[PDB]
Amino acid sequence: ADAKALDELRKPKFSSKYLIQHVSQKLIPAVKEWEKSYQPPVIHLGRVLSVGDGIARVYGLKSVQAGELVCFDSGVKGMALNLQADHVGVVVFGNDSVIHQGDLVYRTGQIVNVPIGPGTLGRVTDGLGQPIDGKGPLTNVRSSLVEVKAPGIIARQSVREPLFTGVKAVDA
Amino acid sequence: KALDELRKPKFSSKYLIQHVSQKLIPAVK
Amino acid sequence: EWEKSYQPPVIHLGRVLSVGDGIARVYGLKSVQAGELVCFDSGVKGMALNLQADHVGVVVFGNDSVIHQGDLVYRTGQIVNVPIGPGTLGRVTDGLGQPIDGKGPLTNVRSSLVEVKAPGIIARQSVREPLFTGVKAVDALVPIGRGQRELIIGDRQTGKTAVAIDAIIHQKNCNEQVPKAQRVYCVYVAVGQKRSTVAQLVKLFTQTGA
Amino acid sequence: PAIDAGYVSQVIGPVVDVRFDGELPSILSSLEVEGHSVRLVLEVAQHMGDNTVRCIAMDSTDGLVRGQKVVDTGSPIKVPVGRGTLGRIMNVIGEPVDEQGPIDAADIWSIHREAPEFTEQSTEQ
Amino acid sequence: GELPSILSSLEVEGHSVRLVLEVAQHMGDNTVRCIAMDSTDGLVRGQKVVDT
Amino acid sequence: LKLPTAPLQLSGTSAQIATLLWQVAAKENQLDKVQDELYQFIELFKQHSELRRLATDPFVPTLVRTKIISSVLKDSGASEITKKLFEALADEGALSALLEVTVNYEELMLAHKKEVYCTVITAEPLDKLERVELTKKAEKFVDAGFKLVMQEKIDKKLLGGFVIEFSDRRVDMSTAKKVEEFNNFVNKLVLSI
Amino acid sequence: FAGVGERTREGNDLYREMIESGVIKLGAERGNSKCTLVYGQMNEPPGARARV
Ligand SMILES: Nc1ncnc2c1ncn2[C@@H]1O[C@H](COP(=O)(O)OP(=O)(O)OP(=O)(O)O)[C@@H](O)[C@H]1O
Ligand SMILES: [Mg+2]
Repeated sequence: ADAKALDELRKPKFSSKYLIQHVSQKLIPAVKEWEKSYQPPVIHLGRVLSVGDGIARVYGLKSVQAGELVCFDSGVKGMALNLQADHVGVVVFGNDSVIHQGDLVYRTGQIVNVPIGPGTLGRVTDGLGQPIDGKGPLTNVRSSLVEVKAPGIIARQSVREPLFTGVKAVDA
Repeated sequence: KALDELRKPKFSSKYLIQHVSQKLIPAVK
Repeated sequence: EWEKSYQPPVIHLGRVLSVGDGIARVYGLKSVQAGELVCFDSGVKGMALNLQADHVGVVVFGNDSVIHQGDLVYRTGQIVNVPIGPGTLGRVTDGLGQPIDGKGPLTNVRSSLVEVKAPGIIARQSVREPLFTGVKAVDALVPIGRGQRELIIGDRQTGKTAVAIDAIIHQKNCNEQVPKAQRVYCVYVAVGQKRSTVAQLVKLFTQTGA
Repeated sequence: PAIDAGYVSQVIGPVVDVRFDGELPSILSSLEVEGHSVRLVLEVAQHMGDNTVRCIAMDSTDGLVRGQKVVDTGSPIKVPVGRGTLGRIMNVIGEPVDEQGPIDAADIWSIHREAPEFTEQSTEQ
Repeated sequence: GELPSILSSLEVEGHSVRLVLEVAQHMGDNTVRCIAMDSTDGLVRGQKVVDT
Repeated sequence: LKLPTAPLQLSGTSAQIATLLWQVAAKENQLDKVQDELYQFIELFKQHSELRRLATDPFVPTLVRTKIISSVLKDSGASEITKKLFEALADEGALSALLEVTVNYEELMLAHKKEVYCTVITAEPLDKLERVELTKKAEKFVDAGFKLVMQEKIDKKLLGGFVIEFSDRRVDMSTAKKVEEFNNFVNKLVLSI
Repeated sequence: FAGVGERTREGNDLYREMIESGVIKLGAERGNSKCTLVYGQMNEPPGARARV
């Protein structure tokens, strides 16, 4: 089946329409009587095709960036690793035992980021920046990406200052 | 084009023709 | 005689489905043989290696950057063959026949297939004439007859090529002294080497005379 | 203007698929992604088979959306060559990464070429 | 209907012994992939399975 | 149970359906009836979004998908081969195969009408006797009693003669290639002499 | 000097020691330079280090 031969099927070549009009008057009433069994269709949101091993396959999410924090509707974050033609493979920052097939995935619009600033100083956080020490949220803080590229050659100078460790073997 | 979503098919069954065959050939008179 | 018997033969075509890494999957080419030389419209050749029900897998004899999706593949009708004969003596060819030494075409030569069936039982006789390599660690302890295959196996930079170059240079020294019937004509196949490594051997075989 | 400006089909790490609805770029050709945060050059590696080329990103693909306009440049990655490149630092795609200004180009050569022939070789020790 | 969660316990209704499966992954197409806690010999495709 | 034999053999799982759909349409002489039945569903997917949602969306239930197609393919436009194909393709979710089961159906149909679509491209435009002559020359290249449907094109890089493009094979009877093979034979032979 | 997949600190080291010994000259003396540096160091993505 050549794509040259599948391109000619965009042009109409039916030469009789005796069941185009038959179902196009009957398609909508047959779709309407099954609305209890339709999940709402998904374009810019996502729906979990299959979850397992801590990797979910997500249908939809038409406008996610590669490497972006997505949020499952159970509040678990993910990261869109590979955008494919049919699905998005996301990597679940958490346990995948709370993600189901058919769950909603929400794009957040930002590549994977953590709270940085003076207000994270003193705190005990998890691998994604949420605090685990129990003393409330991270305040006086701002969001920045976790996969920043390192500075180049011209942005550096040689190390001069001596960074004391306090260990006699190391500092000597 | 609004028919590009059906360009290539995807199948959940290697023996798809074994199901189509038991429903197409008994449909002749 | 050629013009009075001249039918311009039907050339079976094929479209390149995909191409990359030196493999071109080809739609069509339905009468192509396994191992048959095919020709792309870029001029670069190919060989049909695995014939499948939906496509042909064609390994590309050269750079695959000139092949595109939807390019035309023509089958040459012929299995892969090289020019053989005494006109190849003295010359430096590539992996299929074509000379790379800058001395024009191979005069006095004849094409024949590269995949020939080896001679069977009744086509042989016992290996009795000696092949002198000129290396006395070989010619004393592990001697080599004519028609014998001998593996030169070793580690990375041992004397493996140097044993084989000495077997070739020594045949030049014996060919001047033997009659014309028992002269040994050498072929050195250099696979995967540097191009300047083999330029050092053409320079060595020239200034020895081998 | 739409043809020979294709769109990003799928993004898997350093590897981008771009679908061109007509007249695919050649293998080793350079493609520019429009609208990225930085300059993202994609070198074509394979023709996948369904008007899709398979590309290698020369920078990060974090931020590629699956419809993004990708512009074919019709030629491979060409870097500035010459005596004007002396003393400068270049990256993979020939850009100055030493903040000394643009690079004085006597020529711009594609980074893909064949090896010299067997006749061109030198046997001098 | 709706799928059981991963690690959820399922009871195979109608068997010699109590056959408990534990959901390992959601394979898509409304299938879960489970790992049995007893022998699966004697199990028929179409046997009813109750999610706990 | 043996069916009619297909004209040409095809590859699998989407052209294997078309090879069988052709065979149960040549049993009732419904080869041209189910063909535009196929073409109307190509058109129905261009119109209706809830009909193509029954072939792309993996989250429609298979109970729904086999009961929308069965509940609109009734009392008009059935043909009982089309009506049973698209309820079989909706059982397994294979309604997205409708485009390429149509394409390979035509390739069985066009080889059943015994036409080989052609392209003869010559140097200058043809007059009446050249057409009858190269049509008689070109019908010795069709591998049946096939009805060649010659197409005419112009290329003056050929210096007379013709080249036939069958889209599967090409026979180049042109005189530019006759000159090229002449010169290749001459330069081949004077170096053997 | 084609730096492929090495430390960016070492590229800065070589660049600064070449400016010191006058192998690389900056500004209007740039034409009297003797070395040109191409850098694809180990912070680059795999496509950049494969072509540098
Ligand atoms: N009989 C010998 N006497 C002295 N030196 C030798 C002898 N044979 C080889 N050598 C030296 O050893 C080096 C390796 O020889 P050679 O090129 O044969 O290595 P090799 O086994 O072919 O490995 P490679 O294929 O990696 O080159 C050569 O530079 C040669 O000078
Ligand atoms: Mg060697």
